[PDB]
Amino acid sequence: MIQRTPKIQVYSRHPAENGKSNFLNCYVSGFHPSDIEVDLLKNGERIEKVEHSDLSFSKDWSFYLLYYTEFTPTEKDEYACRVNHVTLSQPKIVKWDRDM
Amino acid sequence: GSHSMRYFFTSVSRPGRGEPRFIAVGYVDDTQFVRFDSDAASQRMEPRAPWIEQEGPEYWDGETRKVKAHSQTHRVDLGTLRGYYNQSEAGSHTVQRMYGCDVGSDWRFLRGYHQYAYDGKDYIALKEDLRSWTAADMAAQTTKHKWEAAHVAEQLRAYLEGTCVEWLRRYLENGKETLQRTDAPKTHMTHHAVSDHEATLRCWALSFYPAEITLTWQRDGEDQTQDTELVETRPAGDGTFQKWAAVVVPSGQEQRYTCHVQHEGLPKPLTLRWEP
Amino acid sequence: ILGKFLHWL
Repeated sequence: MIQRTPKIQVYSRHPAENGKSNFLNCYVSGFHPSDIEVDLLKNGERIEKVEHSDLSFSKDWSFYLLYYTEFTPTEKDEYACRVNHVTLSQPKIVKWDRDM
Repeated sequence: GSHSMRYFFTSVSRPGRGEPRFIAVGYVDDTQFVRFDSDAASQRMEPRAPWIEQEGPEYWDGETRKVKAHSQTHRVDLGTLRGYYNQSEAGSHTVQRMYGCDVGSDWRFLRGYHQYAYDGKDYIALKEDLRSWTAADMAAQTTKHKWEAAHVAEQLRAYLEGTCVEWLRRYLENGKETLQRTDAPKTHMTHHAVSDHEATLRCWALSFYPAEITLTWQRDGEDQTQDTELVETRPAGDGTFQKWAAVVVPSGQEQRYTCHVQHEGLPKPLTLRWEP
Repeated sequence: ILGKFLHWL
């Protein structure tokens, strides 16, 4: 039995422009085992309608998943991704950066 | 040139509450086309690409019969492995399986695969000859002996060399327009001052397919990997992919660095520079 | 298309 902590990326589907509809993504990968909790946040609050790809895995057997939701970036709104996994003793929050 | 078809299966035990989670997923190349989830209401193999929707009811019935069978074998495999490794019922475990074939540009058979993993560690694998097995330890060797007597390798060879290929071609001809497309990455560069003495240059590749790609940095035309950062290639949610590569550099020396990008859609690779 | 596989570890 081995455990690999997830890598996390937060990003938009298309380059961001304030006031243009887009998609916010949280890609979690390289993790094991498969159970994982991922939320997208807006100003610290959980967004309820988020979709996700079907569970799949890489050559090393580690899993990956894509969570996503429609959004419209703005000057001051703050979006993030919060993740929990056996490997983490507390949820990890990754803020979205327009340029990573 | 080459193409692949790949099926992936994951079962997870749930000591508390009933049967294991089973999730199965099929790809050609980097495009998911099918899925099953033991927890979904439909209890059916579901399409996940437009071009597979054409296939008729017999197809979905056949595929559904078979994914269910696969999940049953996994259900029992979990029990079997708890026995082999002498583990308690407490605690959740994971069995994974993948199999598939590759073909070359001519679309002739190139290579086959079939492997299992237990709790994220290689358990047993069909060897490239498709005749023989690699078995990790005593437990896997038991399985190997069972499979040798049950002629499983023959069963797999017949699928991997024949059916797997014949259907891969069929798929590549339906939804030709999605699977045989190549979308060259759209590229650009950004600059950020890290400190008074240095800067990062980040090289972007966007909107590309398929996922294979290479981003490389040079200084005065010499390959550099010192002080570089790559990110794992990642899905935009729309069938395409993204990646960036960054390097930190002394400030004032940006002109000496170039980023080189290679992809199926760029027979002659691109190079990029910071335009001040 | 899936393999017609009834295989047990």
